[PDB]
Amino acid sequence: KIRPECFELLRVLGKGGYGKVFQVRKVTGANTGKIFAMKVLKKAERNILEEVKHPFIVDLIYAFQTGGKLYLILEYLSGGELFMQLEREGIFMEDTACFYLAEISMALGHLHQKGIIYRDLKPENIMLNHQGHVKLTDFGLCHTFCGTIEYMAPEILMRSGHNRAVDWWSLGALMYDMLTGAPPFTGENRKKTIDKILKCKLNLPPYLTQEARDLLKKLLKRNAASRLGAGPGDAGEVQAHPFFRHINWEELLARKVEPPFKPL
Ligand SMILES: [Mn+2]
Repeated sequence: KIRPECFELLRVLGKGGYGKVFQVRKVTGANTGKIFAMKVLKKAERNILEEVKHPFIVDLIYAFQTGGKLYLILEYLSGGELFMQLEREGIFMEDTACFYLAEISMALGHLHQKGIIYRDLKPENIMLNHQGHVKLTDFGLCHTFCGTIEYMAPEILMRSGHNRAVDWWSLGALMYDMLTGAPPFTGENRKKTIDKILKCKLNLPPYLTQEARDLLKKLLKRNAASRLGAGPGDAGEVQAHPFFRHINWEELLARKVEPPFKPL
């Protein structure tokens, strides 16, 4: 019943992996006129999206294959890349960063509960819904060195086996990027960047609060097993940190906390 011609294309939202993502309008059904995003993959990701149900992870609405293509219909996230906020702000105040990192952490917990690893928390991959809340959305295939590797754990870069700990590293890299204006370890070229990540000689800016510095130091560690969040408490361990002292969690999850930016 549901099929590719139930939607008209409005614009291209992005290429990536081996697919296109369109903003579309549904023209049939009760949801006639309702707006969505549609990822078209030219014949995994669908399984992850089917399994998840979290306020901070994107909703899969319809999925189907017809012809060669595989079609995933996802909620439209008019809020945009979190990346665009950071780009305009230059550097987030810790209040701002804390909000986003707090929501991302609950999403990360949910995924790890399902045995899912996100690998790469680059801010271009974090989307915002219309209210300005966090949505993890891209669980596609793209392949490790194809894009930027600056938010990835060293044990991912030198393929030596890894688990959910890589995600807490990436949270720290992102946090560093939010607070300083660039990711922790940047080379002049590719090879020099990689080496800098492996050596993991962390440079804490003197201006960050003690809480902000201590969380960064516990997240960005070469030894995966000893990262905050690498332990059995996973996201709870991280959410416990005094950097997240003002975070009413039950309300954050309920999306009753107001985001630092309303894309509007
Ligand atoms: Mn690739």
